[PDB]
Amino acid sequence: VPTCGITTYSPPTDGSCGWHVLAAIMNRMINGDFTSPLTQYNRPEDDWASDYDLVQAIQCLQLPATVVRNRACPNAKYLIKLNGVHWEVEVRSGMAPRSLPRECVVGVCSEGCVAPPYPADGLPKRALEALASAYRLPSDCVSSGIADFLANPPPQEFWTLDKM
Amino acid sequence: MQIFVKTLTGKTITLEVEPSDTIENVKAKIQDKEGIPPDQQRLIFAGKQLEDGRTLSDYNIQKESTLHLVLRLRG
Ligand SMILES: [Zn+2]
Repeated sequence: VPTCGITTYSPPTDGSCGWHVLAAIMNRMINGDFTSPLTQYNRPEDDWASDYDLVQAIQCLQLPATVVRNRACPNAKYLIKLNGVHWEVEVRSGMAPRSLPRECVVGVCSEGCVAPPYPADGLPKRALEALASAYRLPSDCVSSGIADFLANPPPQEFWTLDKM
Repeated sequence: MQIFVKTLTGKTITLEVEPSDTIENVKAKIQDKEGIPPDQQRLIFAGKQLEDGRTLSDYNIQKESTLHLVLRLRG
């Protein structure tokens, strides 16, 4: 069904806006709640997140999301935008998620770009948990954190409590 | 050899380079042609985000290759 208007999630002003954006994408995918469940985490300019960081992270978590430079990828369900210096994210509600090629994710794709349907069991189980474990790292290390977690994830249901 | 660089607005820059040339060299050349400071340049090749340290050789960028020029975003 065609819809009109723009539906945007704007993170808090804590300094972790990019990571909140990814968290919110996943939170809507999993629970229908387009907002960050990550606890707010303060940091200054030198720990801001780049388009590089966010792109790597999107690929690790396997999100139907692009970083919008100029043209928005028509196949991206989630559009990440730098609004001044505040990472925000739009969502196309009336649209099935599509698994995006790398050029589509990065936002340098050409007219005619194609992407197949995102599989229902397509979001890595414990993606949001991986992000939650990683985000408070330095931003340039967060994607490595996510990748490490997802690749070799702690199997114990209360592993966090164990680690304490 | 010749490579092409495509800006976000769909401009196509043509560069003379060597396989040995570092990503930093390429950025400096883009500056000479376009007045875009390397500070705010990021080069993509087939989705792969290039890094300052490495050469064109390392990324398998041969004659006629097309790179995508992108503006560095921080938030
Ligand atoms: Zn695309």
